[PDB]
Amino acid sequence: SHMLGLIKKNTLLGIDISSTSVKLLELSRSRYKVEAYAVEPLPPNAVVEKNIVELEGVGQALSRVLVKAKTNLKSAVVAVAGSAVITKTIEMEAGLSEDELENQLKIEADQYIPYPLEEVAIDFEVQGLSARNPERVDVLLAACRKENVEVREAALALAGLTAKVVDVEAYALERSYALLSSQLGADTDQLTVAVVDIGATMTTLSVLHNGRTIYTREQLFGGRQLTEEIQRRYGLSVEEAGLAKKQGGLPDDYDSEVLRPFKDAVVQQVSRSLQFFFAAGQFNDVDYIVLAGGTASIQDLDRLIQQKIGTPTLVANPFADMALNGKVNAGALASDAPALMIACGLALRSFD
Amino acid sequence: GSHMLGLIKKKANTLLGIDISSTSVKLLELSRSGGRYKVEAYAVEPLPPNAVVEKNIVELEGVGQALSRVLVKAKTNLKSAVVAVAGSAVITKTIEMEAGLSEDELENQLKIEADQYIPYPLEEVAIDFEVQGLSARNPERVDVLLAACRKENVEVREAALALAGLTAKVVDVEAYALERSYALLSSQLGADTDQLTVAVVDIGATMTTLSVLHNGRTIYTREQLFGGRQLTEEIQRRYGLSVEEAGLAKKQGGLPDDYDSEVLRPFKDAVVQQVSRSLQFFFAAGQFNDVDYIVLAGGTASIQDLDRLIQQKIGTPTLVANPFADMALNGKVNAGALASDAPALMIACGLALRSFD
Ligand SMILES: Nc1ncnc2c1ncn2[C@@H]1O[C@H](COP(=O)(O)OP(=O)(O)NP(=O)(O)O)[C@@H](O)[C@H]1O
Ligand SMILES: Nc1ncnc2c1ncn2[C@@H]1O[C@H](COP(=O)(O)OP(=O)(O)NP(=O)(O)O)[C@@H](O)[C@H]1O
Ligand SMILES: [Mg+2]
Ligand SMILES: [Mg+2]
Repeated sequence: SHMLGLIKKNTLLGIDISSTSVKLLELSRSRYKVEAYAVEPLPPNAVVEKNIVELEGVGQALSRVLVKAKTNLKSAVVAVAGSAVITKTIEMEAGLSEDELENQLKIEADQYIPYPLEEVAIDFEVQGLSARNPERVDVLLAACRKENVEVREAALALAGLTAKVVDVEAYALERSYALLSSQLGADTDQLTVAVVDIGATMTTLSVLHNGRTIYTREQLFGGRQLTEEIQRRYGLSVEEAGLAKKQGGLPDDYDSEVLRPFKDAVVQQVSRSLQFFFAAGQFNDVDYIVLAGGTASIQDLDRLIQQKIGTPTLVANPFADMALNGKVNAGALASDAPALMIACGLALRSFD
Repeated sequence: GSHMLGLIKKKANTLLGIDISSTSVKLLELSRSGGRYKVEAYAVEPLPPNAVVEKNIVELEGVGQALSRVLVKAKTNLKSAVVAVAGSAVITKTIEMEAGLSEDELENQLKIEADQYIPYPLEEVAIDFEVQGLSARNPERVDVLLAACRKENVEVREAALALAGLTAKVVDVEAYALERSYALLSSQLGADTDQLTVAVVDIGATMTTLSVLHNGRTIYTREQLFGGRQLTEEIQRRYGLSVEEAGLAKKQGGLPDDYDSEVLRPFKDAVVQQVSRSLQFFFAAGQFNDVDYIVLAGGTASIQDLDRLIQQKIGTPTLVANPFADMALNGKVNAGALASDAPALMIACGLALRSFD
């Protein structure tokens, strides 16, 4: 049987399918090491909200991120939104094997989960015997619609990839966030930290106390508001405008007429997100603010946010202590670091 | 399977590192938070004599209780553990098999055809394998790495763990565990473990093991019936002490003055002579003509200023193994006792380090 470990000699790809891009990350373990990484832009309306709509379009883009990454791995960990997952702890009969529970859960899930039985993808974990009654066990349940799973399974299939693990995004963030312990000066158990993930069309506040998420809020603020003022003012395309953010080269009036106002729009948004959280719970302050997402790469945006809020702020970098494959561009990776938090957390799932 | 789902927050649970040897049983529990490790629990429970002869468990009930007793001394709630068999118990061989066969299909055939590729009889073999890839000689066949041992070596350790309420999730090999713990010595060695070529000398009670480690991998292994019991036996005889008495005075001291010149010094030289021959055996065997470092392991490596002697007499930089140098410690863990037992826990640590690789 599989008690044997006579041979010392598995890693999975971290694939984050977003609305504007597909991100791939490969990790190894000894100390961690980045074997490969790539980001491939998506066609518009290919992924609306957190749902894949144009099936074949995502597949092609998924196929293109593989060649750009240039890897031989073919299994991957993908993530669904936490909004699609229902988590609850129920009581079931004791003395049942995991196979028996799984079967009964295929039969009787509709009673515990709001989704219609046909459409339920359920996951469970026996916590242990109920303290009250030795006849019953406490069973943790996490379920989502099979639609969320199958569409990602099919989308990965178009690139010859297989979904080894269907993870949840909030959990993957926690895993990669734990790698930030070095940069904060204490292990994350000590701290309550507000992670601000500033994407292209969405900004997310995630408060993590001792490593576990207590708060999540989302707003329609993002980096696309920055691009579209670049497109508009300078007559550049979506592709051209995006590079000008990284590469620069925009005329002198860029800072004062476009970038500085957007920074203020970021600061005001981060400020508003934090105020929503304070008035919604027991917490009166946060220890740190961690900027994540592509828009977090804006020069000295961390310093400005630190000023206007008064809370310690840093740009997320899960690859700070990691080693790098020679074929991985160290400069490119550093600039895309705060956008790879989710992709990093999915890749960290491989070692469990 | 149908569960391709990772919707529930995995525990990512660790395992106990249990090193069952001929004279003692050692336990170690590890965790990690940042880049720094932490010793959650550890205890050592001595074994009855003739309970484990050579690398074989002989008294099943006797081993289990000492195993069960260590748990309590360590005071841990973990019930799953990693145990290790000796590399001398493992046959390693690379064979060619039909291509296009699944992992499941190959294992089924390997259970029947085990006898053909392995020295052991069909009924008494525990076989492990890994597909490497297409064979170079013939692209129609695949290379499969085999590692196998006698089923008895595994089963008695599983049953012995069961009697203490423990489960052997992983049956490891002692040499691999040594490699994992040896990596932690990067700080003390003044160089990365990936670069250096190091001869690790594990001086036990009844067994001495030489392991040459180049870039992290084992290339050489030689064993001798030389050990620290030779020192303990001389203490028993000359001063009328018991095995327990002799062992305690070995560490704590307080014996009469003639002990150094007539007992301790001759044994020290006997240690140096032993290490000398092993390295000479190794240089006159393989391609290597010299090594960068010598790492002393086993409780006998705790002998005061023994490290300098071996270092001076051989002419190679030498260090006493301590895998808990950079590690953090649980409050319930004796920081002083661990230090004195540090070099003896190389194998037990590597068994616990199995979870973090
Ligand atoms: N160096 C940079 N400076 C400023 N902005 C950048 C930089 N690099 C990337 N961006 C912006 O970062 C955004 C992409 O962030 P990313 O986190 O990948 O979004 P997303 O989470 O994939 N999409 P969504 O969450 O659906 O809105 C793009 O709009 C870019 O404009
Ligand atoms: N302070 C000390 N100084 C010198 N020797 C010591 C000291 N403390 C313990 N020892 C001895 O170091 C020896 C090493 O023990 P250890 O290597 O754990 O035994 P073992 O390897 O389990 N048995 P074997 O399989 O025969 O090697 C023990 O026999 C102790 O007698
Ligand atoms: Mg995002
Ligand atoms: Mg030993």
